[PDB]
Amino acid sequence: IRDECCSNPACRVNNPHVC
Repeated sequence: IRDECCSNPACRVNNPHVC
């Protein structure tokens, strides 16, 4: 299991400074 939600633009927009 692995996902670059950190670098992910959508993830970053949805979850800011979460990573």
